[PDB]
Amino acid sequence: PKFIAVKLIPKGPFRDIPRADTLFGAIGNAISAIHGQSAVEELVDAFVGGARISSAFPYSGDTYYLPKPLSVEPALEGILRYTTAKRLRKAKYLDLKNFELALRLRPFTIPEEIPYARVDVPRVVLDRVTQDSSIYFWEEIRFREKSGVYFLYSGPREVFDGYIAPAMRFLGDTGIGGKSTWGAGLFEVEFHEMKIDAPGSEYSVTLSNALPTKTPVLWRLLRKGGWSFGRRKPRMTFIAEGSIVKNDPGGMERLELGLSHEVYVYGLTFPLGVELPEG
Amino acid sequence: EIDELTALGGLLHDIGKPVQRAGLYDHSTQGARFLRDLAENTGRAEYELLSLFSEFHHKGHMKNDELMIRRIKELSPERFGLTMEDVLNALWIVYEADNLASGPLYSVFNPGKAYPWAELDFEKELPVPGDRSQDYRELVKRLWEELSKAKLRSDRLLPVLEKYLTFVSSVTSEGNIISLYDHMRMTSAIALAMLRAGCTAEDVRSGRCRKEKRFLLIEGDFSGIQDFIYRVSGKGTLKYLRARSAYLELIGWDVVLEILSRLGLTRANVVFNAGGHFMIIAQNTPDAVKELEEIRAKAVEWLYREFESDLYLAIEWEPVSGREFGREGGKNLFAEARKRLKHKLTVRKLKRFGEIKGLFEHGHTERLAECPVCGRELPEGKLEPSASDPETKVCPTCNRLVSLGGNLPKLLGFGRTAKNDAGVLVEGPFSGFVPYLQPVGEQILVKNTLNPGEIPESAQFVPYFVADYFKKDPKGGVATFEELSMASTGTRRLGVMKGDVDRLGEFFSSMDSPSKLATASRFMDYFFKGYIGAIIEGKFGYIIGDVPSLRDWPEEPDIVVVYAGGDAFFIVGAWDQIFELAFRVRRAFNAYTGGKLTLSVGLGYFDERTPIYRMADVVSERLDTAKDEGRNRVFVVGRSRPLSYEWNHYEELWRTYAPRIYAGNGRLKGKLESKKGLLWKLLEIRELYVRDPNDVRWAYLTAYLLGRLVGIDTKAVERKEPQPVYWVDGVLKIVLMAVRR
Amino acid sequence: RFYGKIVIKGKIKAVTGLHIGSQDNPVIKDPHTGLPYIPGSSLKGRLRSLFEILVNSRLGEWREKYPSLANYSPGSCRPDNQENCGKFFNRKINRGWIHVCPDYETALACPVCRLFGASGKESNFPSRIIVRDAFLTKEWEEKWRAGEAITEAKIEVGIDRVTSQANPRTNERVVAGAEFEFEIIYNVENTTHWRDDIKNLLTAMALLEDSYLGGSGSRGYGKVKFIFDSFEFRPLDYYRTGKDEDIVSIDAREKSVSDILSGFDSLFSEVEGKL
RNA sequence: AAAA
Ligand SMILES: [Zn+2]
Ligand SMILES: [Zn+2]
Repeated sequence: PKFIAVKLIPKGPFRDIPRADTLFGAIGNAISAIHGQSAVEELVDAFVGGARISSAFPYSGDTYYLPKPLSVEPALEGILRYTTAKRLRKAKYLDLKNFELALRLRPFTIPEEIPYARVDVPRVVLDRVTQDSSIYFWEEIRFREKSGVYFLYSGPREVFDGYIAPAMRFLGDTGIGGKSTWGAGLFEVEFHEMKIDAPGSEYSVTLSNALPTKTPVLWRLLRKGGWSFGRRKPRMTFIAEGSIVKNDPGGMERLELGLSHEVYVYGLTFPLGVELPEG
Repeated sequence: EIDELTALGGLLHDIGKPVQRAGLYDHSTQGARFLRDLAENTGRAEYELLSLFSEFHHKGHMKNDELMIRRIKELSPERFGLTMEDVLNALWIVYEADNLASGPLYSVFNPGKAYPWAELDFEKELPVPGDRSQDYRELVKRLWEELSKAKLRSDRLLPVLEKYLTFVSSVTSEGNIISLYDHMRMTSAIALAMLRAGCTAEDVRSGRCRKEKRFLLIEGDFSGIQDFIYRVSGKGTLKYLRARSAYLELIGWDVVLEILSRLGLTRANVVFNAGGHFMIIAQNTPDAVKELEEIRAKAVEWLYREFESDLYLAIEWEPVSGREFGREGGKNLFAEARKRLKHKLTVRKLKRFGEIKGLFEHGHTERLAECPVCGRELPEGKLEPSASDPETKVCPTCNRLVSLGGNLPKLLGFGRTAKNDAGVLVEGPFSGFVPYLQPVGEQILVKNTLNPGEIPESAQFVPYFVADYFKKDPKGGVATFEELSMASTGTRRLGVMKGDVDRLGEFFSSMDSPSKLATASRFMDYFFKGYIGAIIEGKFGYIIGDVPSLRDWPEEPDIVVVYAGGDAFFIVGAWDQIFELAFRVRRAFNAYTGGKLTLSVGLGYFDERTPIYRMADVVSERLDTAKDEGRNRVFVVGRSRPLSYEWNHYEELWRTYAPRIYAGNGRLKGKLESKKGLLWKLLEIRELYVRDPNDVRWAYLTAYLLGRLVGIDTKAVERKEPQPVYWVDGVLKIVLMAVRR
Repeated sequence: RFYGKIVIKGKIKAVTGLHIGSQDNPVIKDPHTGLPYIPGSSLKGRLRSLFEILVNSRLGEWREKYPSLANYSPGSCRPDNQENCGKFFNRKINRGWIHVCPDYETALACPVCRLFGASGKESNFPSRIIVRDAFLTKEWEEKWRAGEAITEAKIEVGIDRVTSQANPRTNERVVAGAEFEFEIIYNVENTTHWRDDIKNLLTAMALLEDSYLGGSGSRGYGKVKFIFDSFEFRPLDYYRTGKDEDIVSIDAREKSVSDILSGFDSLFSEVEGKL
């Protein structure tokens, strides 16, 4: 487990911490604008055969968070306080050092700070003759000073070097989702390496939205849809991140949607090894 | 029938205890004279056979197996069709039921304090724990009248016995905190579970039902309620939310009643149904586990098909034996068999819809859409136009709840019927519900009362309680957020209080029998179901007394209870009558408990026309904020810091800082009028403290501004706790919001 | 298609106090630090409103350059409450009336919605500028760390016309003289439209020099002032290879009136040689 | 999610 880590140093507020389903859609729309139609299909074939990306997770100044495995909920008592056991079950994102602890079913600590805030700003709509207003509210993810968001990449390097690294320079100047004409999804991209110490077992947590091909072990269900060139995507049951499959490669699904081209929904897994309890 | 004679015999065998404390007539023969005397007049010989269960329990007369025989020949088993085998078996079964269910009413919270005797009507005399042989005589007289009048059907006696025997202790001993109602309720529950398991008197005498996995705990729990009831956009009235909180209650009671009516059980088996989380006791036969699995697989599919992965019911069961209802050694066996089921609940909540098996497939129908009130997914139509604004399409089960929110005050109950009938408003997973206006079905749920009036003697009575105080509008219905925000002191806002009992699972994991758990769960239930509306009526001021109040408490306050349940509530209303109500409910929960349990409250003051998902996620976040700090707190108002308060801390502040600046009913003191700017600019001097707590400039500026709080103390700087200028935001800011802003 | 992205950078100078508000009236501020900022929507919609009024004046004189302004009469649709009956401000969002075109192929020829974006039904022409959010220049964070006041508190009053009774309120205004740092990213989607789009965007900016930006503007709370640093073209090949191919025009000391005529024949001669 |  040596992964490339893409860091998205934010220039403004995001609309949401991007799922893998809206990272892959953004990459496909970048590739279709800087390369062409016939190079999105080679991207899709590279992700079918090889590579996988994960969801975006928050970072805050050289500490990188990863989602909590669901493998710790059924045997959180055997790890061990009732206040600690409850706060240790509520929490969503573990630190990289703790996350590698909890993959082996060891006692771990939750971070005492979230790297962003869901704030809703009031906006207004004024008619041009009478300046007569109308409020609506708008939610967004407002980050701290050194904090931001990142995701991980496995697979070969010519796919990263020909597809994902140009896609990230394109999407820095047209954002990842949301009101990107208000300067919302925009960022500066920079790449590092991350290494993850992971136990080699039969079970794997998925760091991206799964959409499985068989029933997993422990899961946390997540309906979402999308919007593809104006057309509404039907709601799909992804598995949320941090969920335990065994040997389940996931699967992308092609949609119809009445367009000039097929629309793939990225339903692949991102496996890290995990140690389970007896169930 | 033996299967109802057993439950009635286990329900009327310790009825000889109030007639013996009264001193009318050996504790059992002097309790069987009651049933024997009642059997002749106003009734039949039905009551005559039920004196066997009082003569022959507690090891007083069931010796040698012959004194039963002359008396049971002296009565007629053939007139009721019972066998000499059957009723002689039912005596032993009721005896072991009482055995392995058992082991002034002292309070379950502080066992050092007792209860005065009362009836249970939620309209007078809040049973605060405190510190006569004729009051029992009046109890027995008024019980004799009711036991004369009522039907002998066991859904007709369980409303009677908890009117009267709730605050009566079962065994008169020191520190006994088990009600007599609940002792007899659980004795009957275990008796019918032994009979439906099929065990008999030779297994009773030979010591076989104990130490054999023969009982079955069923426990079920709703997951995802906060995204079911409060994920609602700006379309959707208050009456719509107040119909969401009574549609989830109807789903829950529907599932419980099919488990009872399909497993052949009575309502004595339900240990509790508080909070969307029920627990019942059942038999362990292999032709019952199959029925439970059918109930689970049908309820879960109706939940998936109706509310797509939004609400979920996690039903599990666990085989126990009779020896695990009590205490063996210093090892708690009921609280270990209950942690073996909580793990199955927890690991079943992580397989969130595994019963469906078509859940992860993609084969979608064409041309979906989305309701604007709740975000659903309805294909190419089936959206029905609303009757509020007929231009906007909504899903049909939002129309079914707008039309139910219209019929909230007019409602005496519900009738639970087969799903495709007339009058059916809303559907449960197994039944349709038709409201019971100003008498249809086989099962009539009747709210907030214990007396069946218009109900057929062929229908099942199920009494349920719901805290449903509301300010009524100029019409006869429910107020909206607009009428609530208008009628408040100060400016126009809306005060939305959540807030629940802290660390209660540790409290319920300490009970070492079901008879004790049933009492503790019923009292914690009845505080929020019943004794929270009696507060908002304006009672119990002898116990409540001094509270932070902006105005004299009105005759008819404007507060709408959205939910009030097992430990929590969610209450809206006039945003500066909600403020007095939070501290008033705290001061009454301190008194209802012995002081042993606490509650947190997150508060929010919203503009009246605000979406309800955000209006709920502000208060639900401020409850976690006021809860992870100290678990005895109150989030009084939003505040800035470098956030909540303790209760007694605020009520010690408000004795001091408030009565020197605030006169009453939204008016400041004399000569501090025309000095309103003195109250805001002090919050400027309060805000040089959050900018730097280390700079000491805020002392002489207060001394200057009061010359035109003032001094520091190392009592704060002994451990770096914040200064007294920091504990004045939530005391000045209320008085500013409720005087002319 | 796509041919590159023109990035316009510079500074805003709040010459008079700047007030936006956050629902005794606060100004909007970053929830973590606490400094103010100018939103991207509050800047973009003010630019769009100014250019809407300018276009509504010129629905007779631009019908040959821009078609589909022939489908509109100058006015508004508030009295006759049918949307897109034929007046210019044709769409009603909630209670107010905006000109937003109803289709793609009618908004490709309307100069407002070609640049600022339309919504329609089944169609949705997205925008073509990104008005990036504007934060204080690091000089004005250093002045914020010197303890200096970055906002003020201005007390105003209303006065009875006969008896001269004071009725005061307070507004929280940004200190006059402040500096924010803006960015506007235009997306070159069609190589014909680029000259007219950047000329219309600079026209919309120059109406904002003589108008205001949020808050009580006619009581003296606007007077924004654009101080450009540089433009960049960022071509299609730049996002492919990541070298330095982007033309950097330099206009470090130029105003938006000195930029529309002085540089448009001259500082864009290099960009028209690459299209 | 501290039995909503
Ligand atoms: Zn709906
Ligand atoms: Zn247009």
